[PDB]
Amino acid sequence: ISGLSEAEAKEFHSIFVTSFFLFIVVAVVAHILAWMWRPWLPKATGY
Amino acid sequence: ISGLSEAEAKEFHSIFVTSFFLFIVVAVVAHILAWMWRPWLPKATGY
Amino acid sequence: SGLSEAEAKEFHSIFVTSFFLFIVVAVVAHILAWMWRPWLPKATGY
Amino acid sequence: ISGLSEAEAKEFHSIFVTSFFLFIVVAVVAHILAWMWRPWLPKATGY
Amino acid sequence: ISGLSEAEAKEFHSIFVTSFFLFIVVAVVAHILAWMWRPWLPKATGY
Amino acid sequence: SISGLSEAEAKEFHSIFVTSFFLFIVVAVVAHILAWMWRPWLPKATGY
Amino acid sequence: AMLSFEKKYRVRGGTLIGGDLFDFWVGPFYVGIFGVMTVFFALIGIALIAWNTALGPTWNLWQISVNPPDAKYGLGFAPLAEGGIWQWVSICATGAFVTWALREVEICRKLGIGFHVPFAFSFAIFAYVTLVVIRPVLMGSWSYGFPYGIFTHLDWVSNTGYSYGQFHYNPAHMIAITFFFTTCLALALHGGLVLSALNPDRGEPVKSPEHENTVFRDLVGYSIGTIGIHRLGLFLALSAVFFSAVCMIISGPVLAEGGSWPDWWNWWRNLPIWNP
Amino acid sequence: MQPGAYLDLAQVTLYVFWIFFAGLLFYLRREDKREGYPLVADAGSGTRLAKIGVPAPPDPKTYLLRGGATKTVPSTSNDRPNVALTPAAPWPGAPFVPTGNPFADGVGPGSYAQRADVPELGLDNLPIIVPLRAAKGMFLDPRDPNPVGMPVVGCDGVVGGTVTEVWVDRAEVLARYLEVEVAKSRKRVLLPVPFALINDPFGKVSVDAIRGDQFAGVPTTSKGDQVSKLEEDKICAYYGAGTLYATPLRS
Amino acid sequence: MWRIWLLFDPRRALVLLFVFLFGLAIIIHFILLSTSRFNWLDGPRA
Amino acid sequence: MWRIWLLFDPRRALVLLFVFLFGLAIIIHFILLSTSRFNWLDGPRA
Amino acid sequence: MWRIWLLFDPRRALVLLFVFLFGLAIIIHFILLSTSRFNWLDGPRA
Amino acid sequence: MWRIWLLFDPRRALVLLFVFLFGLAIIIHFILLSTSRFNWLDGPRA
Amino acid sequence: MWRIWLLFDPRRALVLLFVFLFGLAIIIHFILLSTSRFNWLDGPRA
Amino acid sequence: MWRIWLLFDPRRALVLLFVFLFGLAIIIHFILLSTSRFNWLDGPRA
Amino acid sequence: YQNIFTQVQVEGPAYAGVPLRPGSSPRETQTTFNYWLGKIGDAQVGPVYLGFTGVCSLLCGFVAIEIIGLNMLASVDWSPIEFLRQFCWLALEPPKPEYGLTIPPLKEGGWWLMAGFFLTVSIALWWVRTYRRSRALGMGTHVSWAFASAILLYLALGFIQPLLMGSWSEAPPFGVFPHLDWTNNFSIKYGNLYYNPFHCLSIAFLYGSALLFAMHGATILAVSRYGGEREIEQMLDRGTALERAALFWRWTMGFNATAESIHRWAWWFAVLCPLTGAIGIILTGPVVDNWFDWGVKHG
Ligand code: BCL
Ligand code: BCL
Ligand SMILES: CC[C@H]1c2cc3[nH]c4c(c3C)C(=O)[C@H](C(=O)OC)c4c3nc(cc4[nH]c(cc(n2)[C@@H]1C)c(C(C)=O)c4C)[C@@H](C)[C@@H]3CCC(=O)OC/C=C(\C)CCC[C@@H](C)CCC[C@@H](C)CCCC(C)C
Ligand SMILES: CCCCCCCCCCCCO[C@@H]1O[C@H](CO)[C@@H](O[C@H]2O[C@H](CO)[C@@H](O)[C@H](O)[C@H]2O)[C@H](O)[C@H]1O
Ligand SMILES: CCCCCCCCCCCCO[C@@H]1O[C@H](CO)[C@@H](O[C@H]2O[C@H](CO)[C@@H](O)[C@H](O)[C@H]2O)[C@H](O)[C@H]1O
Ligand SMILES: [Fe+3]
Repeated sequence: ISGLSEAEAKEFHSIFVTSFFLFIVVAVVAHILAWMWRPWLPKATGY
Repeated sequence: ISGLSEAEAKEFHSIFVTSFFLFIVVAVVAHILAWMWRPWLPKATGY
Repeated sequence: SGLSEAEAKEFHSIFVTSFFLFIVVAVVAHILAWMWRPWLPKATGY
Repeated sequence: ISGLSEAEAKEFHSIFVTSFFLFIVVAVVAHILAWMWRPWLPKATGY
Repeated sequence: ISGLSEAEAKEFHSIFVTSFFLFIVVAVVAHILAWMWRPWLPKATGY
Repeated sequence: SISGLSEAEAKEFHSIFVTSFFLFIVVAVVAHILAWMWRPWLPKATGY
Repeated sequence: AMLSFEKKYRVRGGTLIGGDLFDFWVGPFYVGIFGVMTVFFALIGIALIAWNTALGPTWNLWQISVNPPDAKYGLGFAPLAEGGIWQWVSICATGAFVTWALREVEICRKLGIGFHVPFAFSFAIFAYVTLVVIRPVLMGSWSYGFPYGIFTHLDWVSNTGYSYGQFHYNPAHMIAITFFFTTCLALALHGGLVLSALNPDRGEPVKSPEHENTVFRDLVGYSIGTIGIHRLGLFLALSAVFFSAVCMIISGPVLAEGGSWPDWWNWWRNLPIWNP
Repeated sequence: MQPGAYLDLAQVTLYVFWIFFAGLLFYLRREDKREGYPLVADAGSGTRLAKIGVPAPPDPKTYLLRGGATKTVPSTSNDRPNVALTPAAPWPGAPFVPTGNPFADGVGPGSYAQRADVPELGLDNLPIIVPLRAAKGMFLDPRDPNPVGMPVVGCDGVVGGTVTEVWVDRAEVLARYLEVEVAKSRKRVLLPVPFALINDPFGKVSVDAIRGDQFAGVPTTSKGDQVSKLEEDKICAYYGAGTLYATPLRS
Repeated sequence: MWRIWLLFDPRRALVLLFVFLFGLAIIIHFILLSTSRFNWLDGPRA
Repeated sequence: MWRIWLLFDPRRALVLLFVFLFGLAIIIHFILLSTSRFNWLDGPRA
Repeated sequence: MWRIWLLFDPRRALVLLFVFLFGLAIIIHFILLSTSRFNWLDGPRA
Repeated sequence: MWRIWLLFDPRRALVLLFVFLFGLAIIIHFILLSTSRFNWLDGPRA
Repeated sequence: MWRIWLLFDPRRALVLLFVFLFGLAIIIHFILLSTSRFNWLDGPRA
Repeated sequence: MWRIWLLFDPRRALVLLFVFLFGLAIIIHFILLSTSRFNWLDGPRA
Repeated sequence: YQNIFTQVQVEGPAYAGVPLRPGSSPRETQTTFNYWLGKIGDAQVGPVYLGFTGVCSLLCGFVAIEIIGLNMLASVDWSPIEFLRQFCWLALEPPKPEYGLTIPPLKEGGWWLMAGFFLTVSIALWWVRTYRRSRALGMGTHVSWAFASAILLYLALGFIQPLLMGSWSEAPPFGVFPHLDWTNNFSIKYGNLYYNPFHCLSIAFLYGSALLFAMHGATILAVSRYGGEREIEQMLDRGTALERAALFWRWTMGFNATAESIHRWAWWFAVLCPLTGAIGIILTGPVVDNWFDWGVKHG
């Protein structure tokens, strides 16, 4: 058990999930840009 | 035995199962998509 | 040393029952593996 | 509890954010200057 | 209040900023002189 | 992190330290003047 | 004569064989039956070495060499002037080492202490036996034992190492070297720590095991303690020797003689993770 | 010497090392002689002049202890020179035979040194070997078995007593002695941990050095919550005597 | 309930599971990236 | 869902998460840098 | 019903068994990949 | 967001943050200096 | 600004800063001195 | 500036300063003596 | 029973350690207990005092390690796959012979030179740390002077012999298998290192340190039942344990040490291994260039 009660547990978890989601969405726009620069996943013969 | 009890492991194992199952289902979705990109397991003649 | 006694007996009772199911899933895997490619050829070949 | 107050955390956080932001603006000026010296992200054929 | 007073904090910070700024000025002069000796940042075809 | 006396040694220690540092710097400056008269450094981009 | 405190311990009994016939001391040395046997074997061996040298070209101490039999004799007894002296010196040496370990066992029993020292010596005995008996037998001829010469057994080590490409790439050999270097490190650390506590800085009292624990912590990160250090030292030396013996067993019986230890490592470079 | 000469820097350096190393071996063998000297000449030897050896023992060395005290080695008072032993034969090198009871005499594997009759004080000037009832803050770490309560049994299978308390070393957290309430005389004796198999083979802790009744004769500590170095040697020596002299008729 | 958690504290029997899953995913991605067919970066050789 | 942090110390869990994420980002960036197609410095080869 | 785990602490023995099983599965998979007939990636050579 | 400092002592957090940022900056400068295009000293090759 | 000293020890931060600055200065001087263009002692090679 | 001597121990500051200065002087003299233009013993090469 | 493991392990408070002289800083406060450490030895894992010299030592050492690793990554085109594949074969190679003792280009030994400089500074700072940690507790500095011998061998390998040969190219690379190959090629290039007499002496002292530490560990474990592991107390006040140990070795080989002089034997054997090693390395090339020829000239 960690030295944390229930209240800070949930509110910490809320901050965790929200910042996790902001990180995901900025990573997603990063991937959109990267794909516009160079698409990956070629066909069986190449690009 | 280490320093825990059945108070937590009664449903800690439950949430572990739910998370492991979410992992498995998203993984099989990933495998389906990968198969659509390229199938594996050819036949001795080749692909 | 090790641990207590009833601890040890339940350790065996769970160890063997997991080992058995592991062999079961291994066997069901080898079946369709052989379906894909049969191994163990003859001196002739495959 | 980090052995630290709560409004004191407000203060440290404000100073941390302003430092972080001045850092990022210096870095953005730096990258504009570097791109003007030499661009990256070439075309699939090269530069 | 980990270690220092609050007036000593202001005094140390004042001396620190003055010394840091003097260091930065000396370094800037050194870099102007160094550029006058050898420019860096060549063109993509060399110097 | 106070460590040692205060202006009972710090000021006289600083006086001695500054005068010693200054003697060192002066000797070094003379040494470098003599070294530049012996061999200049900082050549042109093509050498000496 | 005896140490000023020794008389308490020079009691009868504790031998393995012979009863009280050999239960006595000669000066410092306890004799026992195995002491007589050890001196017998050592002296027969030294006299055979001297005779082999008398048959040889030189008396130069560095160039003296008792050479093993030719490979034509395989695992059989060779004539005395064509390698048999090597076999008999080997038998005398293994006899001497074994009876020495047994005499140490007798001394342990007489003093009432554990048998850690004869047990640890048995590891060096085992490494020697691996070198002169186990490995040449597995490889089929006594010609694979090393010659008993101060600088010819170095030539044997050189030729044996270079016959497998570069012997450095022998993995058990790398483990053995790691253990030896760690044993030397730990011996220096332990000796210096005890000498620091016993002989402190000027004006200081003799320090306690607590200071030793503190400084050992500050150096290695944690503490093993006064019994842990001696355990770790015994283990490090014994595992160094054991992995040397393994190293030698796997090169020639397992990896072919003209093999390559550098090339054996390609199994890692050729894994499908990164090979193609 | 010169490039063509037979003498060269490598072998000169080697001979310098040989000289240094002979000197170092002499110095080390000399340091080795700080205890146990002069030698005690045996039967048929003139005892007028001392026997020392070719590196003579050095001058006595003086160590400074914490409380300003001072210890000079060799520790000649620890020797116990004259003991209850008689030569098994008149010739030199003959072993000795214990005239009395080697458990009480302290001879052979049962010998001890005349150590100082005072406990080790460690660092805070307190005895380091203390019962757990006297070292608050420490605990047996139930990860391992607990010796207390287990009745201790001899080597011939006779129960000797019951384990009452575990004595531990402070600042080196380690169990050194088990206190044993002897069978039926209401007496507590120490038992060194290395001389005991505290594993609960069947139900108990077993000591194979002495037999069950001999636990009455273990030398008892004068205080109750501290043990001196002298009592430490006496107890470990009483238990070591059994390695040669007990053999409790287990044939 | 499953008492493998009782033998194995989840505070350590879950970080090891995760380091192992990460190692496995890395190994599989490396294998695929080393093949010529399943490479998705500079994909097909020859 | 949220019950995790009752078992994992955030002072340590978050540090391990950040070290792991930085390491993964470095690994992926280096893999791209080693390819000929996705190299954004010096661009393609040959 | 067999009860004998008193010499090997089941945690250490079990973790070593699992790492062995994983290593073994890895070895077998890599051997199969190394072959030409049983290579489910990149297919059969030549 | 300020609550990040309620469990991370700013001393350790900030010192390891500085160490990590400097390490990343060093790594990026080294990578650029290894390439021939972004080598601001010695210029491009050939 | 000035409050960065209410939590950081000046005696510690200042000596670490001086060590860091000297190490960075040494590294930069060495890198310049290894290049042929910015060598100020036997300046250009070849 | 004398206030620095309230922060630094003059004794250890002075020993560090001396060791540092001697090391720097040794480094610079070695660098100059290894080059050709500034080798004052035997002078330039060739 | 024998003392290879502890049957019953007691556990108590964490020890802060001996208070230091008024010349250090407050140490760490980790002080955790590992069970297996206490199984083989003591269990505490702190608190590690890390002062100025320790922190600068770690900083310089990690600068050197970063340089080495970034060079090994660059030499493989930054591929982490190829880095894991080729790791034991990668190395930051020493400068080229054409550069002598100058500062070569970064990709031709400049990076090697900088990593070697920073590793040497790290090692000297760690030596200073050992010295201060001993003399801040009032102890002797025997550990520091044992460390100085390893440092002398390391300097001879990387600095002194390359100096006397006039080329940084003589020095080892920073890599596992490549530095093994350097060792091999060093023996091959300079005759045969088996005929270097100081190499023979270094091997004698390494074998002797292994032998001696086996002997000493086995001896202390054999008399641990009599309190033999408390070596300082057995030296200050000789007990029956050290008497039995001395008598074992005196009856075995005719001579014995004391509780303190055995550790002088240990210290000196372990120290003479790298001392004779450093001498034999400094002699190899500046003085003798073919060791087999020298051996033939003598024997
Ligand atoms: C172009 C090259 C020129 C040259 C150009 C210059 C220039 C320019 C300068 C010098 C300066 C110096 N030169 Mg010059 N110098 C040359 C040739 C030499 C030669 C020689 C043998 O040829 C020597 C001995 C010197 C020596 C010196 C010093 C007097 C001085 C360095 C100051 C210093 O070291 O701070 C060290 C200060 C201390 C206080 C250190 C104190 C000692 C400490 C305590 C040592 C710690 C312990 C130590 C590590 C123990 C060692 C034990 C070992 C194991 C043996 N030069 C050549 C001819 N030289 C500098 C100067 O004059 O500064 C004032 C300077 O600016
Ligand atoms: C083909 C190979 C050659 C050979 C070539 C060499 C060469 C070359 C050398 C040796 C050396 C030695 N050889 Mg050899 N050696 C051969 C055969 C043998 C055989 C055998 C059974 O055949 C044995 C037992 C040995 C044994 C030995 C040792 C006695 C000796 C090493 C001393 C030591 O402890 O170094 C261990 C100590 C060090 C290496 C220095 C300590 C390092 C520093 C202090 C620690 C820094 C750690 C650092 C901070 C960690 C981070 C760093 C970064 C990760 C990079 N060699 C054959 C003939 N050998 C060395 C020697 O001294 O001989 C004269 C040596 O230079
Ligand atoms: C008597 C000679 C023997 C000896 C003695 C010796 N070594 C010593 C000491 C002594 C007396 C110390 O006091 C000192 C120490 O702190 O020991 C715990 C040390 C030491 N000897 C060490 C290593 C070492 N000693 C070696 C050898 C030997 N040391 C000799 C055989 C070797 C070999 C054989 O190669 C190595 C690798 C360190 C553990 C330590 C010195 C630490 C140091 O200088 O740190 C500098 C800091 C850095 C470089 C930053 C990063 C630190 C980490 C990389 C440390 C990793 C340690 C270790 C796991 C490295 C192993 C090799 C790597 C390539 C994996
Ligand atoms: C009362 C005491 C009576 C003592 C009786 C003596 C018993 C005989 C002692 C065993 C001797 C065997 O002697 C030797 O044994 C080996 C081991 O197989 C034989 O066998 C060996 O043959 C050849 C060489 O000859 C080797 O290459 C081969 O690998 C091995 O099989 C040898 O050819 C034989 O010479
Ligand atoms: C830190 C350890 C102790 C400090 C350093 C110890 C050594 C200090 C003195 C070093 C003296 C310089 O030593 C001297 O070096 C020069 C060049 O470097 C060598 O000079 C020569 O070396 C070889 C000779 O074939 C060639 O590369 C070249 O012809 C020339 O450089 C000398 O042969 C050597 O005697
Ligand atoms: Fe010891």
